[PDB]
Amino acid sequence: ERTRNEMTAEEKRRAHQKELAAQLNEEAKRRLTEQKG
Amino acid sequence: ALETVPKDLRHLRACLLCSLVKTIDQFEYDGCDNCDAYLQMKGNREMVYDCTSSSFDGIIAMMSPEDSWVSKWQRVSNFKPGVYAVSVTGRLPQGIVRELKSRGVAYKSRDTAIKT
Amino acid sequence: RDEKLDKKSQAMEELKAEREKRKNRTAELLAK
Amino acid sequence: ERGFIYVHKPPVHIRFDEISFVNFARGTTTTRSFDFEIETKQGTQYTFSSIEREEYGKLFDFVNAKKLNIKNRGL
Amino acid sequence: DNIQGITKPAIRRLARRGGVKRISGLIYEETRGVLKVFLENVIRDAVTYTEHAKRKTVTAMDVVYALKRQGRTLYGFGG
Amino acid sequence: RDNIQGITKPAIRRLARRGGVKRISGLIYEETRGVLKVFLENVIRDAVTYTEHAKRKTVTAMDVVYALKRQGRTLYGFGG
Amino acid sequence: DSLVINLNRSNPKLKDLYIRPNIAQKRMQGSLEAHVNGFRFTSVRGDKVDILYNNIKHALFQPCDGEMIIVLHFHLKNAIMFGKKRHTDVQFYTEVGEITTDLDLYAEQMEREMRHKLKTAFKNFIEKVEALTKEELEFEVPFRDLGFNGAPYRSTCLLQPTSSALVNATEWPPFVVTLDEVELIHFERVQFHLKNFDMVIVYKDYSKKVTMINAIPVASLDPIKEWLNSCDLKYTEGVQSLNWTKIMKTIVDDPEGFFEQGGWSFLEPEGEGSDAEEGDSESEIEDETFNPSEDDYEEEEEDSDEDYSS
Amino acid sequence: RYRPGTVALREIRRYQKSTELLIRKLPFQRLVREIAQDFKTDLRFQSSAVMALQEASEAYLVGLFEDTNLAAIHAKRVTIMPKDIQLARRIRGERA
Amino acid sequence: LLIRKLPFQRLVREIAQDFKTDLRFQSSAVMALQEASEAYLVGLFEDTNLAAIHAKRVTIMPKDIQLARRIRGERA
Amino acid sequence: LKPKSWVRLKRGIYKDDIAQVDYVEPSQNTISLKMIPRIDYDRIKAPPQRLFDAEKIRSLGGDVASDGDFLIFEGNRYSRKGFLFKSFAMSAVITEGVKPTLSELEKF
Amino acid sequence: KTRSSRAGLQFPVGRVHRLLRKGNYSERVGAGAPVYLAAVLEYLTAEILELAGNAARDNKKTRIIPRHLQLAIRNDEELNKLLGRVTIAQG
Amino acid sequence: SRKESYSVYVYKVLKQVHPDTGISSKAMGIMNSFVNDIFERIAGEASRLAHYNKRSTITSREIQTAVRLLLPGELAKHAVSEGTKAVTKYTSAK
Ligand SMILES: [Zn+2]
Repeated sequence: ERTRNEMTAEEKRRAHQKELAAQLNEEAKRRLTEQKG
Repeated sequence: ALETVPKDLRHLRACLLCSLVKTIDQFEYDGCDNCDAYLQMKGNREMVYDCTSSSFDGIIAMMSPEDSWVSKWQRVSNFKPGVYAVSVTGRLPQGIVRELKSRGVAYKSRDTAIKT
Repeated sequence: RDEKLDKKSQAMEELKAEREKRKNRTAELLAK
Repeated sequence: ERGFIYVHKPPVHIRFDEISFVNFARGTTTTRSFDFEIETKQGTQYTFSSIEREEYGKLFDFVNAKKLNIKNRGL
Repeated sequence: DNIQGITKPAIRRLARRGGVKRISGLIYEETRGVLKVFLENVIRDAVTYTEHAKRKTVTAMDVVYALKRQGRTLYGFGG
Repeated sequence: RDNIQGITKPAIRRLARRGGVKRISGLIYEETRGVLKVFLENVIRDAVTYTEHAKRKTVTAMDVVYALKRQGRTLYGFGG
Repeated sequence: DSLVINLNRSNPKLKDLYIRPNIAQKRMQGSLEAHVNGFRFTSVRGDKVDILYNNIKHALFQPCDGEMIIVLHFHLKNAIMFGKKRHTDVQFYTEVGEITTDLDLYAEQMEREMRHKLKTAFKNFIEKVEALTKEELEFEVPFRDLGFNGAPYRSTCLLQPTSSALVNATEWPPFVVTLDEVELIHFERVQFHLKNFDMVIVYKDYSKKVTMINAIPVASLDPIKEWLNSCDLKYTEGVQSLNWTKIMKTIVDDPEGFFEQGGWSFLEPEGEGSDAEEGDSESEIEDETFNPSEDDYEEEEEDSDEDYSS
Repeated sequence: RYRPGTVALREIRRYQKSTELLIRKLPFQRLVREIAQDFKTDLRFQSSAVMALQEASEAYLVGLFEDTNLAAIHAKRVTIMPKDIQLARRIRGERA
Repeated sequence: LLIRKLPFQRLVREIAQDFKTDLRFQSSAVMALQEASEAYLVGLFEDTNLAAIHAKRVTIMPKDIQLARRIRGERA
Repeated sequence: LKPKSWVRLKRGIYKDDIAQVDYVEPSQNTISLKMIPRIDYDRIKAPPQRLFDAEKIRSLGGDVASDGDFLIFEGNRYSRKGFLFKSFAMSAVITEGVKPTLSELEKF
Repeated sequence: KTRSSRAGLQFPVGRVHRLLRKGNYSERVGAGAPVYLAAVLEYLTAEILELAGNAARDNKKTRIIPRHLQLAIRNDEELNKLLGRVTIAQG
Repeated sequence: SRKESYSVYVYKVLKQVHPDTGISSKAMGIMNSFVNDIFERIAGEASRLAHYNKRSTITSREIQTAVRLLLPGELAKHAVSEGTKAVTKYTSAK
C-alpha cells in the first residue's frame, strides 16, 4: 500500500490558498470600505 | 464503342501507360479504358497531373489491332479500338510501378520519340 | 512523468521568476 | 415528386427535366455515406454534401424510380 | 522526427477525400499531432498485446485487437 | 397532464443552464424531448431485454444498470 | 500630447505587419517603428498610427510557434481611435504561410526558415525596443504550456498566461485579463459529471461586470488552479452558476454587511473546519455510516482450499 | 446583505452538496411509465429504476448541452439552435 | 493509400522506441495501422467539415478538428 | 513539355532571356522560369526591361504582395529579388539545345 | 485459512473466483486469476479510499460521503482518466 | 434472494487505510458499484485475451495485460506491484 504518488497538489496549495482567502477578505474590506466613498 | 474518343477538343492529354488520349476532364471523369482497373486514375486532378500528360505527339486510330502494322509498332494490338498517342513523355512513381510489376504488369514507357 | 512536469513546472518557474523580476523592478522604479 | 428543391438560403429549385446527370459520391459521414452531384443541361452544376449512408439507399431507390441519369449507373 | 515525414499532400489527399474543400496550413501541424495521439494509443495497446503474446514483432492479429479494443476496428480479415 | 410536457421547459432550461448553455431557442425544448425520448427508448428497450432473461415482469435498477453499461453511460449508486 | 519621432537615429523597425483592427474599410500592411516616447505604424498607403509607450497597458508578444501568424499584441490603458472605431487592443502580425490551400522539403524548409527569419527579426525588434525603452515595455511572451482551451467571448481559443496577464491574442477580438485587476476567480459548474467547466473573474472595481471563460475543459482543472495559485490568485469552485449582476449590486449596495457575513467566504464549499460555520449546513443523510452487521460475515468458510493450478 | 434571496441562494451553492434531480420526479416518473407503456404493458417500475433513468438522463442531457454549447460557441453563437443538437449528435455518432 | 510508406514505418519504429527498443513490425501490422490510420483521419475530416459547414465556412481549421475530437471525446 | 532545364526565350519584349525552373506542379504543361521583369511600373498611366523588386512600385501605389521571400506585386508580377518566376508554355520558349556542359557551369 | 486469508486480503477471493466461474468469462479459471484480481481491487479501493478519508478530513468529516468521492476522482489525474465517462447516482 | 456484496470488505479496507474514518451508505454504495464495474471491465478483457489464445482458461497473465491496458500509468505500476506482491504472498507455500 501507500501507493499515492505525492500529496495532492491541492493539499500543498490549500495552506497558501486558505492564507490567500484570509488575506483577500482583509484586503477586500479595506479597499472596498475605502472605495465606498 | 466511341466513348473513348475525345468528346471535346479542349485540353487533351494522354494516358501515360497505354498512351490513350482523352480530354483533361475525360480522364478525370472516365479514366483509361485499358487501364483504370489497373491504374485508378479516375476522379482526381493531382492524380491527373501525375498520370495524365499534356506532352504527347501524333494520334493513331485503332481499327483492327488483330490485323494491323501500326497496331504493332505502337504497342496497342492488345487494346480496344480507340485513339492513342504516338509518343507520350514522362514517368510514373517508384511505387505503382512495383504494384504493377507485382501483378505482372510491365511498365514500358510509350515515349517513342528519339531524344535529339 | 517528470519530464513533462518539469517542462510545465519550468514554464511556471520562468513565470514566477519573471513575475518576481517585474515585482522588484516595478516597486524600485516607481519608488524612485 | 417531379423535381428537387433546396429549402432555405440560398433557396434553389431543380426539375428532373433540367438535370443532365447526377451521382452519389462516396460521402462525408462514413466511408459508405454520400454526397449528391447535380449538373444541369444549362451546364450549371449543383452539389449537395454530407449525407448519411442510410439516405443513400432511399435516394438511390428514388432516382432510379425517377429514372434519371446517374454517372455511376454504367458501373 | 518522422511525423514531419507524413507529407502535406498525403494529408491533403485525405482531406480532399473527406470532402474538405479548403485547408489552412496549420492543419498539417494539427494533423501530425492528431496522428501521433492516435498512433500512441494504438501502438501502446498493440505493444501490450504483443508483449503478452511474448513476441517482439507485431502481427496483424495484435493490431486488430488494439483497434478493436478501442472500437477503431479493421475489416476484411479472418482466421 | 401529458408527461411530454412534464419535462417542462423550465426542467429543460435548468439542464441546459447546467450544460453551460446560455440562451435557448424555443425550438430546442421540443427537440430535447425527442432526444430524451430517443435516449430513454433505447434504454428502456434494453431494460426490458434484460428483464426477459430474468423471466421478470418487473423492471429493476439492475436492468437499467446493466443497460447503461451497454450504452457507455455506466452508472454507480445501485445494486448490492 | 504627441509621439516625438526619434529623428536621425536607428529606430528599430518591423515591416511585415498587418494592423488589427483595420484603419480603413480593408486591411493594410505597414511597418512599426519605436520613437522617443511611442510607436508609430505607417501603412503602405501612407497612413500614420501612433502609440505612446505609456498608454500601452501591456505589450505581449506572440511568436508564430504553432500559429499561422507572429503577433505583437498591445493592450491599452485607454482606447484609441482607428478613425472608424476606438480600440483598447491592437495587433501587428504577419502570415506564416499558406492559409487558403484549396484541395516538399523546400517549401517546408522555407517555412522553417521563414518562421525563424521572422521570429528572429521580431525578437530583435523587441530587444531593440526593450533596450530603447529602458525596458519599460517588456514584451510578455505567453507561456504556451500554461495555456488552456476556453472561450472568453464567443469562440474556442487557447488562453495563455503571461507574466502579468491571461490572454488570447491569436483570435480577434483580442482577449486580455490584467491579473492585477482580478479580485477573485470562481470555477462555476465544476462537477464530476461535467467534462468542461467555466471560470469567472471578479474585478477589484465591482462597478464593472465579471468575465466568464466558458466551457473550459475539466482536464485543465488542477493545472489552472496551480497557475492561479502561482499568481497569488484566490479561486473558488461552485457547481452552481448564480447571477453575478445581482451579487455585484448586492455587495455594491451593502459591502459592510457582506463582509460581516464573511464576505467572499460565502463561496467557500466548507471543505475544512472554518470555526465560523464549522458545521456548514450539513445533517446526516439517512444511514448508519455503513456498518456491516455481525451476521453478514459468516459465509466466508466456503472459500474452499482447492489448489487450482498456478 | 443579510436579507433573504442573498443569504440562502448565495449559500445554497455551498449547501448544494446535494444532487437534486433537475426534472420533477413524478412528472418524469409518469413519462417513464408512459414510454414504458409505449413499449410494453405489465411493466412495474421500481423507483430505483425510475431514479436510475432520471439521474442518467439529467446528466446525459446536461452532457448533450455541453456539446450543444460548444457547437453554438463553435458557430460564434450563444443561443443554441436545434442544428447544434443535431451537429453534436451527428459528431458523437450517437444517433439511432 | 495516401502517405509514403517509409516515413510512416520510420515513425512507427521511432515511437516504438519511446516505449521499447527491439520492436519492429511485420509488414502486415504496419499496413494494418495505415489502413486504420487513414480511416480515422477520413472520419475526422468529414466530421471537421461538418463543423466547417456548421460554422458556415469551407476552409477547415485546427479548431474544427479540435472541437470534433473534443466533442468526440478522444481526449482524457 | 517538361521542366528542369536552362532555356532561351522567344516571344514579346521577353525575347531570349535565359532562366530556369524553381518548383514543380506535376502537370508538365508549363515551365516556371527565373526571369527579369520588363515593367514600366504602371506610371505612363497614372517596351522596357529592368529587374525590379517590389519596392519603388510601392510608392507609385499598386499591388504589394509578399509571400515571404517569395513575392507578388502590381498585378501578379510574380517576383523574387527582382526576378520573375512566371511560367511559360514550354512550346513558346526554345528549351532544347542547351545541355549544361563543362564550359557552361555557372549561370543558374 | 480462507484463500483470501492465505493472501491476507480482505476481499473474498472465493467470490471473485466464483463470479468468474459461474459468470461465463471462461470455461475454466486458474487460481492466479482471482488472486491477482482480488489484490488489484483492494489496491485501487485503498487508492480511492485513502483519498476519500483525506477528502473527509478536507471536508471536516469523519464520515465519508459521495460528495467526497467526486473531489477524489476529479483531483486524481488517474481516477480522472479511469472514471472519465462514469456517472455517480445520488438524489 | 440472499443479497451478495463487497461492502463488508470495502469497510474492512476503509478501516485498513483510515481506521479513524467511517462512511455513509451512499458513498459505500458508490464504492461497491465501482468494485462491480472495474471487476467486469477487467474480467471481460482477461476473457478476450484467453479467447484470442483460443483457450478455455484465464490466468493472472491475462490480468497483468488487461490491468496495464485498462489501468493508466501509476495504477498500472502499482497494480503490477501490489498485484505481484499479492500473488507472491500466497505463492510461497508451493
Ligand atoms: Zn491507359
